Amino acid sequence: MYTFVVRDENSSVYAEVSRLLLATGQWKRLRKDNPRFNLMLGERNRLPFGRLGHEPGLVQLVNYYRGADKLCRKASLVKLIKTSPELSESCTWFPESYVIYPTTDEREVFLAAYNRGNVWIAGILISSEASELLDFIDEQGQVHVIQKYLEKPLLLEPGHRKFDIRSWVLVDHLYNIYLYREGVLRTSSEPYNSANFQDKTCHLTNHCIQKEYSRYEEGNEMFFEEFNQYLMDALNTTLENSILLQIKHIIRSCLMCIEPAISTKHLHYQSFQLFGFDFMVDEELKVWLIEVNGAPACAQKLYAELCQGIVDVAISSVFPLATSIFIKLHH
Amino acid sequence: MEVIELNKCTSGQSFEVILKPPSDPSLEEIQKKLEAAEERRKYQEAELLKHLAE
Amino acid sequence: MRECISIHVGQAGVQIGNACWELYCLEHGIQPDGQMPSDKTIGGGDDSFNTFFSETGAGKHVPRAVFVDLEPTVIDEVRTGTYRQLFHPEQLITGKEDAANNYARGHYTIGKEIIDLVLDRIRKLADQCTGLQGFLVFHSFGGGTGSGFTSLLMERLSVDYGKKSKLEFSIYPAPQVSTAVVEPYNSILTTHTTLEHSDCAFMVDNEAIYDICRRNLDIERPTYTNLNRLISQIVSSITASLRFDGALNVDLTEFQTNLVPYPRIHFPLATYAPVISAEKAYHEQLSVAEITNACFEPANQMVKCDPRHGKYMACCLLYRGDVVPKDVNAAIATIKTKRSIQFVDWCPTGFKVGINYQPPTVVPGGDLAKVQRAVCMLSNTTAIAEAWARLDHKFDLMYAKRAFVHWYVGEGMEEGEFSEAREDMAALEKDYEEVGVDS
Amino acid sequence: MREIVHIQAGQCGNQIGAKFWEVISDEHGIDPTGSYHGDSDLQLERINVYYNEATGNKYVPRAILVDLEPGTMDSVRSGPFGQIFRPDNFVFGQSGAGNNWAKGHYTEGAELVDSVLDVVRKESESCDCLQGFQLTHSLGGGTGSGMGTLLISKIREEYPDRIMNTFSVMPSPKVSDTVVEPYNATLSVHQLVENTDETYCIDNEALYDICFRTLKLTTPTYGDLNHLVSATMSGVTTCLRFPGQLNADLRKLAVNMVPFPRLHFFMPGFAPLTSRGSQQYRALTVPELTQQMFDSKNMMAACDPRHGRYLTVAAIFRGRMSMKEVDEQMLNVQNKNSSYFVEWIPNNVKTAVCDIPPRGLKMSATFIGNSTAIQELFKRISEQFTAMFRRKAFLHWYTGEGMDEMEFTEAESNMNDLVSEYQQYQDA
Ligand SMILES: CC[C@]1(O)C[C@@H]2CN(CCc3c([nH]c4cc(F)ccc34)[C@@](C(=O)OC)(c3cc4c(cc3OC)N(C)[C@H]3[C@@](O)(C(=O)OC)[C@H](OC(C)=O)[C@]5(CC)C=CCN6CC[C@]43[C@@H]65)C2)C1
Ligand SMILES: Nc1nc2c(ncn2[C@@H]2O[C@H](COP(=O)(O)OP(=O)(O)OP(=O)(O)O)[C@@H](O)[C@H]2O)c(=O)[nH]1
Ligand SMILES: Nc1nc2c(ncn2[C@@H]2O[C@H](COP(=O)(O)OP(=O)(O)O)[C@@H](O)[C@H]2O)c(=O)[nH]1
Ligand SMILES: [Ca+2]
Ligand SMILES: [Mg+2]
Repeated sequence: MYTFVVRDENSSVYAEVSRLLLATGQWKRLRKDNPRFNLMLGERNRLPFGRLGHEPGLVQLVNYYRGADKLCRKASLVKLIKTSPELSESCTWFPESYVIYPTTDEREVFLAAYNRGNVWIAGILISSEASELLDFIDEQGQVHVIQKYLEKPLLLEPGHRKFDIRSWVLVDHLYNIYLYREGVLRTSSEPYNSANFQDKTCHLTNHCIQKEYSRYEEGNEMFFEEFNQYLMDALNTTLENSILLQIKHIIRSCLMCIEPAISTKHLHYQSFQLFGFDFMVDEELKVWLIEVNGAPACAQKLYAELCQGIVDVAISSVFPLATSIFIKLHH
Repeated sequence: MEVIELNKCTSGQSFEVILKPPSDPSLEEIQKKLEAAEERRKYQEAELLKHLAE
Repeated sequence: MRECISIHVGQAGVQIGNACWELYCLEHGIQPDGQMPSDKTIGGGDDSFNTFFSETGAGKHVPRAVFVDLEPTVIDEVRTGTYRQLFHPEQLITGKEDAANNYARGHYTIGKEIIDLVLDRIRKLADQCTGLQGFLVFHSFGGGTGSGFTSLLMERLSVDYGKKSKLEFSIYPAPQVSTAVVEPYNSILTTHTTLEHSDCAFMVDNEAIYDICRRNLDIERPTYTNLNRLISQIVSSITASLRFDGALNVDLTEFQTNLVPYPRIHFPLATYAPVISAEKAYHEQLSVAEITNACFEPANQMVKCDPRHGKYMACCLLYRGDVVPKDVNAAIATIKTKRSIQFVDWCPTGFKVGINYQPPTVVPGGDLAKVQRAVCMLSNTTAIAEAWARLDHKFDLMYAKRAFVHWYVGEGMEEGEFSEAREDMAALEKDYEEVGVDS
Repeated sequence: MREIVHIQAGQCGNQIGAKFWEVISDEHGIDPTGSYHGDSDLQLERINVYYNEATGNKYVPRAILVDLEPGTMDSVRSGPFGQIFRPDNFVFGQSGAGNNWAKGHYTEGAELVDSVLDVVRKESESCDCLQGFQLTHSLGGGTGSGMGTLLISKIREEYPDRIMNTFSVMPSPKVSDTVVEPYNATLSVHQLVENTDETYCIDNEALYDICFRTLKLTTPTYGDLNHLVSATMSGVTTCLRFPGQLNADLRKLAVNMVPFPRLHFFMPGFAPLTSRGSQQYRALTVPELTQQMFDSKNMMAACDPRHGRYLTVAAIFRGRMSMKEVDEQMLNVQNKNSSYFVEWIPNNVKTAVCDIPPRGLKMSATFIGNSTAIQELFKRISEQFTAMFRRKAFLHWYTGEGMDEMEFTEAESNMNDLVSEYQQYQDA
């Protein structure tokens, strides 16, 4: 018997986790505020990390890496890459970015390299000449980031449409880095708009701003067997060679960079965590990193499989019970 | 990086190493506090002895 | 030379005190009867070890110590135990019945009936002091005396000795060895009252001591004598500088200045290594690199917490044994790239360092092996507020139902003083978060 | 010396009291003549909690024996350890109380009470540091019930700041057939709810089941019941009678067990259970000690723990055993059944280990639970009370001693409040 508490009721991912765990007869769910748990599926905000690992008789495990927010917040991710020897301008896979404050930022250093086919991006806002962009961030009041917009994206056919790629990476207590073998492209219903972009829907490929304007994919989700079969026929390659190798090298580099600050090797509690990484494949088949999501949701087709893998890789490995969907990124 | 203020005895050494620069109550009020408390208690006890005499 | 007076309050302060004074005696070559062959100033002197001992014409070196428990069981052990000649009776002060793990009963009820006799016996010690500098107060948070009398004595000492410094050695409550479920109540209560009267507090979570004893000393179920011998070493490390020739931390005001830029954030984290079982069949001795690195491992801290997720304001390395500066900086160089050691902008990233060539003194028979070099780090990190958060959470759970509150009120304390103390701790936790807000 | 003044009143009270005394006397090595003959300095260290000393180095139980009638006193004087009690400490009358609470509280016992109090005040004026009082009595009768609680009200008024502790034996129709016992228990519980700091609920329903069911004793006697009752009393007083950290005096114990002043009614428990005369063949393992002593079949109040939540808990282990394994086993209990301990009293289970095992065991465990499930005990008595009182049946045995119905309505109310009060903190 193991126990666990649930402290984020709006997590599709961990609803299924606790569902599976319960569905095993070896796990009981406790009152959220009962201290005597083994597993905290913790809140999203101000998770009480300092309260974990002080219950004798209990090995405690939580589903977030404290500190991992540095990698999953847009203002921070930029600061993490720039100000970190392991990435730095040593970096070829992250669009040019700067942090900016709505009047230690870079609104002035931003104009500098701006003197040069300049398109950038900010609830978001894209443009070609600054002013309006800087003006926008001055409208709202939360810190904002201004990365170069990727003018020549890779466009799917039929349709001439833009897409991004979401990969889910699980990191267990040992700091194994696991890449779920199934990924998704979040496509676009309407064809990419070379000239003129300040409209959206066809540029911004976010699932929400597209189940609200949409044909070729159910829900706008293209999985890998089809994107690979497409790459073979139109580009004469594989997803592996062309894209996945750069993705793995981007995941592995990011998480090893922060491993000294968030590892729980010799800590009095352990962490695992599920990350959603978002990528952009451009015209020349060069991968670019967009965002890292600290609380990913899944895709409906794949919940079953990713959520049993989490239970097996991340939870049953630490509390064992009474041929793998993942790719361990070997560092 | 920079070793400052090095001092040596025959018992050991002392020094600084910097790697980067930056960038009341009174005995009066105490008695009023305590007495008020032993007050609050002597009354509670006497409330008890009074109920016990009923 | 300026004298320092120790004040051991409650069972924990008293039993910890006893172990410190035994370690102290071993270190300065003072025998169980105050005789010290190595002092050649017979009848007195002003050597560095006279900050903690005063001198008798017949040749006695007697602690500048006062022990005070509200019942006799524990201090009786000192009156009868092996070091009974070392203290004179006037400084072992015991009472009739105790504070029943009730803060309010130690502060208000029974305290009042003893504060004056204790202040008396204390001033007797100040009078035989050429230039008294302050007080070292040893106590638990969790019992009635150690929390509630200690906070009363503090307020009196501040009134009676404004110019003076007061450091604490404070035993933080841990379920594995606690004897009362109200300890979070007594702990918030006495921290709130004492915050403004203590200049620098060294908190020791019995939880941390306990695991160090299991993990590194192979002790099945550590007792108070295991815990207290280890505490005697950490404590001896922090006070080595006042009893020996040196130029770092040479008087109590310097612990303030070196460790505490903010008066309320005066709770520096202690970290000690190496702790080796004396039962280990030969030991591969640790290097300056190895021991200095150990200092940034949570499992070596007197309080479990993660200083990666906070900022630093100060940091002291206290070495004992065979250490030369080149090694220390070589060591600091490596770890500076391996670890996450971010200070607060308004402070420089640096370490004060103290080396005492005499290796750590081992209590004969104890559980600690004799190592050729040792180190105590005193870092003022914000990660120590973890320990405040969990103690405050325990308080809230009980206090929202008023559970046990009637015991303190029954002693004349008002319900409201509970929320006052907790309100302070809420401020204190915000203070801590402001300072370490960055990433 | 933190002394305890022991008072035993009535038949039941005097019979479980005399049996408590012979058992701890053994544990401490005193023979029926009061002479120490033990083989350990541990037996004499805290001896003065329950004994006085005199010349000859003899020990005399700090105990006072009260009944409204003269038997039992005779029975006890001519019992095994009969001769150790100070003779002037036998205080008895002649009338009896006829199982009538009002006779004990108001009429018969009124006449006798001051003579009890002069021996109490005598014994108290002779104490370095009086912790308080411990009384043994039954609630179903007249003397221990009515006069027992009268004495508690007097003693509290003279010693308003000492601790009042009772071992209160509760009545059950499985063991006795007096129709008015539910009256005498509800009038007593009202008193205990107001005037004691700790009451161990020794339930004759639970003692009967343990003896009949568990121990296979098909014609149980009071001596059988009292065998379980003195193992428990020995158990729950270990921490007061030998050296230790946990719960070593009555105030220490109360601050740990009693989160709200009225919820001071405790479920004792014990393991292994054993028939008087039961040859014991193998010790229990530390894990058997533990699962068993939290078992409902081992409780001395007839209540279901899984029907409530534990507020506080004290566990006492006795015999040579491993601290590490006790601690591991106490932790597993709380971790495996953790919803049964209120989450709003963190770490509400305190554990002590004493090395000296009780008589005849190599290893035992004693449990003291303050569980909201004890409301089941008060509901059982209240239901028996209500069935009679709604027709005012048998009231004339009481109104004829001067009592008024209203006094019944008030007891019934204060005990129904005690139940609803446990229910409150069981939901929360
Ligand atoms: C520890 C102290 C005691 O010794 C414990 C008891 C009672 N006592 C005196 C001894 C005695 C017993 N029996 C007697 C019959 C006589 F003529 C004279 C004396 C006795 C008991 C015994 O040894 O029985 C073999 C004895 C007695 C009783 C009992 C079990 C029991 O032992 C297993 N029940 C559980 C009770 C009973 O009501 C029921 O089932 O419903 C719950 C009984 O009804 C039935 C069976 O039909 C019974 C039987 C007379 C009916 C009328 C009045 N009730 C009061 C007690 C109860 C009776 C031992 C105190
Ligand atoms: N490490 C260690 N902790 C101790 C020791 N003695 C007491 N403590 C701590 O103190 C807590 C109990 O309260 P105490 O400070 O001992 O109270 P007291 O000194 O007995 O005085 P009272 O208020 O009368 O109980 C325990 O939870 C322990 O954590 C000791 O010798 N070593
Ligand atoms: N366990 C136990 N219960 C007893 C004993 N003697 C009496 N009782 C209980 O006490 C009740 C009768 O109380 P009683 O002795 O008449 O009270 P008294 O008149 O004040 O002495 C019965 O219901 C019994 O259950 C005993 O030796 N052991
Ligand atoms: Ca000298
Ligand atoms: Mg004490």
